[PDB]
Parts: sequence; C-alpha cells; structure tokens
Amino acid sequence: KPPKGMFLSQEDVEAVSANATAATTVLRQLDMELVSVKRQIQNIKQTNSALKEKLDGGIEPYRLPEVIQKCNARWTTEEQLLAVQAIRKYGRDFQAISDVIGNKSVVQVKNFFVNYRRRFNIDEVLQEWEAE
Amino acid sequence: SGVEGAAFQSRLPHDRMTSQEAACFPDIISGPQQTQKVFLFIRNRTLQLWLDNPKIQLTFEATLQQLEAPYNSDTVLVHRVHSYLERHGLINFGIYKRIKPLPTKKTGKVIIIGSGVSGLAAARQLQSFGMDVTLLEARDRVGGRVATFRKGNYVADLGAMVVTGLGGNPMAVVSKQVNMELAKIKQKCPLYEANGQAVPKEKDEMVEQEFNRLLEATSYLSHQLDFNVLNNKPVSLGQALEVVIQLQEKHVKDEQIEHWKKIVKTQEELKELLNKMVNLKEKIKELHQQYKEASEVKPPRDITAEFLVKSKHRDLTALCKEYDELAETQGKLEEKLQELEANPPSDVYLSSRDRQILDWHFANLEFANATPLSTLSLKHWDQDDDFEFTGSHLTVRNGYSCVPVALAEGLDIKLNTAVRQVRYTASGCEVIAVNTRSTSQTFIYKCDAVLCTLPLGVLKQQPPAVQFVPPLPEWKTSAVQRMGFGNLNKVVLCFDRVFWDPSVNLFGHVGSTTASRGELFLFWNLYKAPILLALVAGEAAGIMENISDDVIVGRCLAILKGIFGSSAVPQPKETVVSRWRADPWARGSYSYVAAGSSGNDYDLMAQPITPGPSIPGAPQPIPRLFFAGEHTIRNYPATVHGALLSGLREAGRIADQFLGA
Ligand SMILES: Cc1cc2nc3c(=O)[nH]c(=O)nc-3n(C[C@H](O)[C@H](O)[C@H](O)COP(=O)(O)OP(=O)(O)OC[C@H]3O[C@@H](n4cnc5c(N)ncnc54)[C@H](O)[C@@H]3O)c2cc1C
Ligand SMILES: O=CCCc1cc(F)cc(F)c1OCc1ccccc1
Repeated sequence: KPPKGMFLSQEDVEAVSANATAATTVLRQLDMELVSVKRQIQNIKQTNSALKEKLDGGIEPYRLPEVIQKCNARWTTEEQLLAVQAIRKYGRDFQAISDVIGNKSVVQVKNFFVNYRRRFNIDEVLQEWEAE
Repeated sequence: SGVEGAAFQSRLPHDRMTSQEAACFPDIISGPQQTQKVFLFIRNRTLQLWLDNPKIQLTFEATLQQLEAPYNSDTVLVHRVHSYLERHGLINFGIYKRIKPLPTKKTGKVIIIGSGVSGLAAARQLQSFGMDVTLLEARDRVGGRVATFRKGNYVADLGAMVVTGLGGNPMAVVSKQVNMELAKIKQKCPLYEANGQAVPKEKDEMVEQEFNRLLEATSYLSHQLDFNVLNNKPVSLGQALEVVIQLQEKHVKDEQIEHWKKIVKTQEELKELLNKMVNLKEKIKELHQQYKEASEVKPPRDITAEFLVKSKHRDLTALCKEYDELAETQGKLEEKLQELEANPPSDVYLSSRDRQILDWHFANLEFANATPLSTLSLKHWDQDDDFEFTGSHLTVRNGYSCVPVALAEGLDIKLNTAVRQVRYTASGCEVIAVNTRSTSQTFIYKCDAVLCTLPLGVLKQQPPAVQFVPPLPEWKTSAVQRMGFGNLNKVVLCFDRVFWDPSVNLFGHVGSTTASRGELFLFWNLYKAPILLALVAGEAAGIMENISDDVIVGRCLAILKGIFGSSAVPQPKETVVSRWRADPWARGSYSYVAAGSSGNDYDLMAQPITPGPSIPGAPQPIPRLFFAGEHTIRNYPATVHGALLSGLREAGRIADQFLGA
C-alpha cells in the first residue's frame, strides 16, 4: 500500500535507520558500485571493438559460389565411390553425404546405405569412422 | 436539510446522540429509539432556530411556540433540551440582544486569567448564567494572540488572520454577530526562486505532487511498518521524511545499477559471440586455402582427389552457414545494446532546484504547524484532521481584533494586571497579581473558582511566571512538558502603492538552503490598503527574533525587489515585526502535537484541579481550578475557534459545578 513509485520495504527502512550514518554509507556503496560497473562496460566495449576490427572483411573472400545440381536418380560408379568416402568421413550424417555427391537426395543416400550395405562393407566403414 | 444542517453547523451528528448528551439524558439514550428520534429533532430544531438568527436570545418559551406536534407535547423534554444547549454554549453564545435583562442577583465569584478569546467567551457565558466574573489581563488590550496592528488606514493582523471554512465553524455565528469583513482567500500562489524568477508551471506541479506523495509515504511508514520509535525515541514527521527521501535516492541508484548490469550482461554475451566468430573466421580462412589447393590438382584425378575437393567444398559452405547465423545474432545483440544505451533510468531523485522548491513546501507545513518538522509527532501530527470545517478559508479584512473587542463589551476586565500566583484550597481561591506598569502594586482577588487560560508557552516557563499554590500535580505538569508550543512570526509592510499582483493573495519565495527555508518564504496580500505580510516559519522563526527590524525589512525588500524590479518597490511607510516567542504573555504562537505527545495530552490540559480537604477527614472538595485555551481542546487545537469553544466548555462546566445543572 505505498504511493505508486514510492519505495519503502521494511528491509530497506531498517538498513537506512539501523545506524546514525547508515543512510550515507548505503548510498555511498551504491555510488562506488555503479562506478565499477561503468568501468567494466568501458573494458568490454574496448575489447569488443578490437574483436570487430578482426572481423573486418567478413568471410566474403572465402565464400564459394553455390551450385545447384539436378537431383539424379541413377548412381554412377564415381558417385558410389564418393558416397563410400563420405560415409568413411561423416558417418550417418545423411545430409553432409548428400551435399558431397551433389546429385543425390537424403533419401537416396539412406537407401544407398541398405542396398550396398553388403557389397561395400558399409558396416565395416561405419565402424572405421567410429575409431577416430 | 434544515434541522440536519443545524446539527452539522453545531459539529453534531444529526441522527445520533453524543456522549455529552448521553450523560445529561441517560433516560433517553438507554430508552426506546422513538424517544431518541424525538429528542434528536428537538435538539436539531432548537439549534436551527438559534442559527437562523443568532442576534437575539432564543428562550425556552420562544423555542416551544415554534415546535409543532408531536414534539411540543413533552414540555419537560423541550425545556431540558433547551437548557442543555444553553448551558453548553450551543445556543445563546457570543454577542446577542437579551430578551430578559440580566438578573441583579449574582451567584458565585469567578476570576478568569487572560482575556484572549477563550477567556472572553467563558466570561460572557458565566455572566449570562448569573455569576460574578472578573478577568485579569497582563497586556493593555484584550484579544491575546488575536492582535491587530492599526495605524492610519493601515490594518494588519500580527496573530490570527484566517477564518477556516465556515461550515461547522462557531466563528460563522460570531461573524453574523460582529461586523467582520470576511473575504475569500484565492489559493493561487506563484513561487519565485531566490533569483526572483518564477517557478515554471511544469516544475511547480511536479514538486508539489512529490511533496504530497512523500507525506503519504511517511503515513505508510507510520501505519504499516510501525516506524514510530527509533533508538528508544519517538519518530518525528521530519525524521520520517528523511528516511523516505533516502529510500527514493536509494531506489534511483538501485535502478541505475540494474540498468548498467543489463548492459554488462549483454556486452559479455556479445564478447563471447565475437570470440566465436573470430575463431570461426580463421577456421574458414584456413579451410578455403585447402579447398583452393585441392581444386588446383587439375583433372583428371582419382576419386579420392575428387572427394577431397567436394568434401572441402562441403565443409567450407557449412562453416560459412554457421558464420552467417552468428553474424545474424550479432546484429540482434547490437540492437538490444543500442536500446539499453538509450533507456537510461533517472539520474537523480531530486535536482538542487527541485529540493529547494520541495523545501518551500516543507516550510509551508512548518508554517501551518508553527514548528520545525523535526518536532512533530509522526504518529499524531495530523490527529485533528478528521474535524476540518467545510468551505473556503477567509481573512478578516478589518482586523481580527474586532472579535475580542466585541466580546469584551460588558465584562469586568482589569488590564495591566499580571497574575503572579494562583492559590486554591477546599474553601476557595486567591489570585495574586501586580500592576505591569509598577510591579510593586499588589492585588488579591478572592473567588470561588479560577479559570486559567494562560498560554501553554507561559505554563511551560522555567522558572515560572505564575506559581500555583499548591503546585499543579504531576499528571498536569507532565502534559505541559510533553505538549509542543511552537512559533511563527509576521512582517507587516505598509506601502503607499501596490506593486504586486492585486488578484493574487499569496506568493512564495523559495529560499536557497534547507536551513533558511522558513525565512520570509510566503507573502500575503489581504487588505484594502497596500499591505504585504511576510511569514517567518520553522527554524527561522526563533532565529529571526534576534535580528533587528531594519535588517528583517531589508531582507524583505531585497526579495520583493528581485521579484518585481528595483524601481518598483518603494520603501515602506510603516513596518511591524512580531516576536511571539519573546512575548512574555505568549512565549510562542500556538501548540503542536510534539513527538512523544498525543491527543490525550489536550484532554489532560482541560481537566480541572481539585484541592485536598482543609480539615482531614472532611468530604471531597469540589474542583477549584479550571483550564481553557487553544491548548486545551483536542479536536480544534491552535485556532481561534478552538479557543472560543474551550471557553464555552469551561463555562458550562463551572456553572454546572457552582449553580447546579
Ligand atoms: C502568529 C499567529 C498566527 C495565527 N494564525 C491563526 C489564524 O489565522 N487563525 C486561527 O484560527 N488561529 C490562528 N492562530 C492561533 C490563535 O491566535 C490562538 O489559538 C488563539 O487566539 C489563542 O486564544 P487563547 O484565548 O487560548 O489564548 P490567548 O489569546 O493567548 O489568551 C491568553 C491571555 O492571557 C494573557 N496573559 C498571559 N500571561 C498572563 C498573566 N501572567 N497574567 C494575566 N494575563 C496573562 C495574555 O496576554 C492573553 O491575553 C495564530 C496565532 C498566532 C500567534
Ligand atoms: O496565521 C495563523 C494560522 C494558524 C493556524 C493553526 C491551526 F492549527 C489551524 C489553523 F486553521 C490556522 O490558521 C489557518 C491555517 C490553516 C491551514 C494552514 C495554515 C493556516
């Protein structure tokens, strides 16, 4: 029931009146606390400003052009050999494997796993990828 | 309504009997509701007839002829009600033409100390009741703290000047009996900071509102946190205001710390993100170089060389996608951080100019209570608040003294007679007084009863101005110690021409420091002739009493010259400065509810003193020493109407004692 925007907790009233010079001590430590928070903002601004200066140039010198490839249903020998290496490197990451081959959907990759499971020792190859 | 208005104008509930009435009509209040309603109508209608014409005595026969059936059937009841109203001063008080001339046989002898308003009102009553009354007055005039300066056409009140609302106010009746020129006080009151410039309306209103909110806060502090004793002493209004202000200053700092901490938290979240990006950029830079080398192994290549190009390509675009998301998050954080950097909470609770204008409002409260806020009881300082009259405040244009002078007509008043000693025993009283002009002339007044209306300041005096033999009991002297008696002074400035705003009755001067906030803080334009009154309140009151009039008037003219211009303010033709604390017949201005006191001390002040028996084993004596004055009336202290009411009370009490009820 205090007036709106007035602030009057029992806790604070006792703190400002427990002692003859309690109030000024309270407001003093709050002042110094604000000083050390502003000091700390200055350090992080200046630290972040140096980081931004390293990101000058973005990653534009390093972005490759994006090629779209018509997703083909048929597996050339070359594309099979890519997939086996992609399995060796990426494991069950069907998306990464699709991106490496370029013309094979995530489903076609997953289907490839079963059909050539036997002939390509795909189980051995997954075990091989797990050792590192 | 009419009969209902009569009750309201007599400060009575119209539909209920009071404790006083219960005491004189126990048969009626303990009896059926129907008779209580009949009683209440008789009382309200008798009050009404009196109020509708307070210039002539309302007699019992007159009253009865005006009552109509069924109410005029119980003539004993009507006569009882009329006698009760008359005896207690609710009808036939003040100055009225008497139908039946006063009987020559007087009964009992009363000495009244003091011929201020309380003393005079009691005296008129007691004489109306058939008693022999003499007033002893130390000054060379009546009125006491109603004190009007008169010189030429200049008229200005050095003491009381405001009649509060007329609704319920007994001064309403008096004003129909005396030619008082009452004039409304327009409460518009511009403030001028110490540089003579006006306070902008924006600021005048902000700070006044904050002032009202700080008061509510102290009351919350009092009633909800029970912050009423601190380090074994009663908390004062001023002290509670300090705590409230300290906490508002604390909250501003708490709010700043919370705000800059949100900025730190966000900055650090951004720092962590940038480090993530810088490392990712390097990882991307190195990966590109690898994709570049592998793709420069020119075809035709075996399928592992092809896989190297295509998987470096894949790894690089993924890292680029990761980097693009981190850079989207970076722009959102820099947004959040630019909004925070633009929403800073308030810098200060009050600026210096604010706190000065605030001090003016505190000085205004120190004026109304005639005392520094550090002396007011936090718990009780506004305890008479529920009794405020209704209507506009008014000034007495022809000088408030017209009231006590009018009341004095017909009374036996010994001016220039300072009471030195009050003697009261089971057989009667002796009042010993001296001539103030030559103190060697001693006077003895013997009487059945003494009504003491000495100001609370005089009762407080150590060593005493007035000795009571036997000494007042401790329950009364302790009350006298606890009660506050404050101080307030006025500077009357009489010019030959009006240079202020004529349509503005008040204007304020905002002092530069808290210490000086009460010093000449308020000016009044109230009179027909060009007169300004300037107030000295709070801590300034007592200090300015030890400064010469020429310096005080100088400070006044300096303030006014700053507000209105140096060429606009001529020298005053006449000036007067009050020094009420130094006045030995007052020793202050009026009472206040001090920290450590309360409303019950006003009841204690009002209680009469009863001496012990002369012969031991003799029956209980009657009371002999009575008290009236503004310090004796709980619900209307520190006013003229309170003093008048207190005299009416004591006269009923004394007459009941010595004439019988
Ligand atoms: C500056 C000032 C401004 C005020 N403002 C207002 C206002 O505008 N409106 C309002 O309603 N009230 C106001 N008041 C209060 C009001 O004036 C008083 O409450 C009231 O007039 C006092 O009445 P009283 O009869 O109790 O005391 P007083 O009028 O003080 O009567 C006591 C009398 O006893 C006399 N006396 C003292 N010592 C002795 C002695 N030893 N022997 C004999 N006689 C003695 C005194 O001289 C005096 O005449 C103000 C008071 C002051 C001083
Ligand atoms: O000059 C005299 C003022 C003294 C005074 C003391 C009271 F206790 C009550 C009053 F009515 C009052 O007089 C008018 C007033 C009212 C409110 C604020 C300031 C003054």
